[PDB]
Amino acid sequence: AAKIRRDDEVIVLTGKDKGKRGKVKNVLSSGKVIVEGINLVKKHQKPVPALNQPGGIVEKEAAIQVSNVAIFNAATGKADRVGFRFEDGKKVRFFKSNSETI
Amino acid sequence: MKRTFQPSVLKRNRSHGFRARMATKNGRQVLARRRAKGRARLTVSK
Amino acid sequence: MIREERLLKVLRAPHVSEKASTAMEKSNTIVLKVAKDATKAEIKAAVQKLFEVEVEVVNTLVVKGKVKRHGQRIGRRSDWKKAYVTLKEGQNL
Amino acid sequence: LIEVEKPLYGVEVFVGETAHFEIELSEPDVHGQWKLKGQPLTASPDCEIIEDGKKHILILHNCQLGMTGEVSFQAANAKSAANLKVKEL
Amino acid sequence: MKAKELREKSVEELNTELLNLLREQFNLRMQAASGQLQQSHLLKQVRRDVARVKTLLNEKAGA
RNA sequence: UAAGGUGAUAUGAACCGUUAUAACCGGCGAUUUCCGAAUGGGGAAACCCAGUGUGUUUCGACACACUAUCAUUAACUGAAU
RNA sequence: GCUCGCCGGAAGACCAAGGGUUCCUGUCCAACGUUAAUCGGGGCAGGGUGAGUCGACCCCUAAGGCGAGGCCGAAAGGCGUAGUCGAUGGGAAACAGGUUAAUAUUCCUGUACUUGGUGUUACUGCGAAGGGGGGACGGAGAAGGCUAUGUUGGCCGGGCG
RNA sequence: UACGGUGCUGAAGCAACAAAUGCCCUGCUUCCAGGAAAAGCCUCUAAGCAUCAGGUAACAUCAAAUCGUACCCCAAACCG
Ligand SMILES: [Mg+2]
Ligand SMILES: [Mg+2]
Ligand SMILES: [Mg+2]
Ligand SMILES: [Mg+2]
Ligand SMILES: [Mg+2]
Ligand SMILES: [Mg+2]
Ligand SMILES: [Mg+2]
Ligand SMILES: [Mg+2]
Ligand SMILES: [Mg+2]
Ligand SMILES: [Mg+2]
Ligand SMILES: [Mg+2]
Ligand SMILES: [Mg+2]
Ligand SMILES: [Mg+2]
Ligand SMILES: [Mg+2]
Ligand SMILES: [Mg+2]
Ligand SMILES: [Mg+2]
Ligand SMILES: [Mg+2]
Repeated sequence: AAKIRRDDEVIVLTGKDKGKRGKVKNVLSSGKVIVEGINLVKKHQKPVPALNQPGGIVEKEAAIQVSNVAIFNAATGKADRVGFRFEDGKKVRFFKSNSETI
Repeated sequence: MKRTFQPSVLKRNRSHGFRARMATKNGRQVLARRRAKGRARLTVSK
Repeated sequence: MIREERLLKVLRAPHVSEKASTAMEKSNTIVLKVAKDATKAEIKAAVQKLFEVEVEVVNTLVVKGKVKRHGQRIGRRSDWKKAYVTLKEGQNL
Repeated sequence: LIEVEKPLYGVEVFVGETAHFEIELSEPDVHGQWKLKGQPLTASPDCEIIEDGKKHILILHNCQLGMTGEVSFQAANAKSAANLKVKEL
Repeated sequence: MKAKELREKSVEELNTELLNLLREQFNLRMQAASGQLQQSHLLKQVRRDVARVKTLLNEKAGA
């Protein structure tokens, strides 16, 4: 299965937001994720009257790699790796290092 | 002056077409080679 | 009957296109993209049943696909059939 | 209380061209308002709305990609909805 | 929508069968082509529904 | 097996799914136009035309199935004799 | 648009063969155009080919091709009967006018015709993959009769330079 | 008329002379080098059917599918 997935809260490990937490918006089958308030790129978008868009520079979040994030433990308050155990026939994720099921 | 190619589809098909090609052991080997070569037009037909 | 109700999926789209279509509306008849294997009589039936209108006679023609675009290779469109249908009198749709 | 004898029509355009949307009502004397997917913009330099009442005609020019929605007109009690998509070059 | 009609009677099914075409499919094409049909995905199913319809009935009778 | 999916260029539209009938992978099925050994006859491959059977609370014409050749075996037929 | 000049048994007009959207309309001028290009048989988009009667398919065969069996050949194959294919020839039938930006003997108006199925009503020996007839045919030459077609007058409308 | 065109209306519409390489003529005359085939069509009957079925006519009606049909075609669209 997939370790980092859709509605999760995670903390960044590497590059320019290094240490910035945020929630995963979506997760792209390139092996990337879009996480809110983490990577911001100022796209230049033309104003459109039909769509009632003001135009000019807008701010959005680019896709970072899945390996550049790890999910935030919040019981230790640090980054933590994820494993998969079976509980009652459910393949659940669990935090390593305190072994807690998510 | 009158040059060598004087087009005519009836003759074309009758002389080089699929069925004509098919009507002779060697004509068939013609196709076989072209198939093995992976040719996109076995024999320029309709 | 003669044509199964299933096979009266021959009507494929109206060809409301060009004054050709509409100016030949304003003087009887409607025109339509219609199947490919459709048999005039076979397509009259469709227009009787569905559309529930009257139909005097139907003419057909085949449109040939324009081939276009591309650099080295080339792309061609599909052929398709035209309707031109001519309704009897109490003309509606 | 009137209706829409003639609904709109989905049309395509290559950003820059000009889209067209027509719609006839039943009673003259009125003033509706067109709106993309559902946004009431405002006839400006990129919007050409010319209606004489008894009739309503729209004329959008170089339509952007956003216009990718439907043209739903609104008037008294009538309501139309065509399809419009803005394709790039 | 499968076993929902694995048990729906050979004769009975030929009904929805037509009802997929007789109604949805023909009306949808016409309505669509004519620039109405704003929800295109209806064309995907219906077609896919008829496929199911014909998968049974074929597997129920004779096969 | 699963939290994400509706192949690629390829965005977009309209959707579908999240604890099990979303998608994806494997096993076995189903459907499988036309041409091509092509095999009902023909033919300038992807087309023309049939015989016979079936098929119609709108039982006409069209649709479908079958009909190549050779060999072996059987059965029935059967010349000059 | 007004002059000027050129073809007029063509340098006009309709096709077959061959091409295969070059047709028509909007739009663009980078590349293509031996220059410019607002224009194009060039780019992009949309439109446009309507038939019982024209033609193919179809029936019929020529040359010739293929060819169940068959005769022949080291194998491959060759030739050929019954057949079956093959038009460059035979075979039923629509004309004058109008209309589209773009088709029209196909669409529309007027006026027709061909062959089968079925029915009614009369009247009657019907009946072949068979017999016979026909279809069915050369070159040159000679006029007569006639139409297309032309010229003039009359007629009609307009002109008084 | 949006100056490309587009509508509307509408006279006479006869005679004489000339006249083809076209038609009559797949004729006619003549000559030697002696001038496709098969079907459609007409007729004849065999097996076969004899009240039937078929055949002939008048009128009525129904069927005639499918595929081609744009444009160039002594040429800037075909072979060069
Ligand atoms: Mg046609
Ligand atoms: Mg065959
Ligand atoms: Mg065969
Ligand atoms: Mg071109
Ligand atoms: Mg042009
Ligand atoms: Mg230049
Ligand atoms: Mg062009
Ligand atoms: Mg023959
Ligand atoms: Mg042999
Ligand atoms: Mg031979
Ligand atoms: Mg011929
Ligand atoms: Mg023309
Ligand atoms: Mg009778
Ligand atoms: Mg004879
Ligand atoms: Mg005369
Ligand atoms: Mg004077
Ligand atoms: Mg023409």
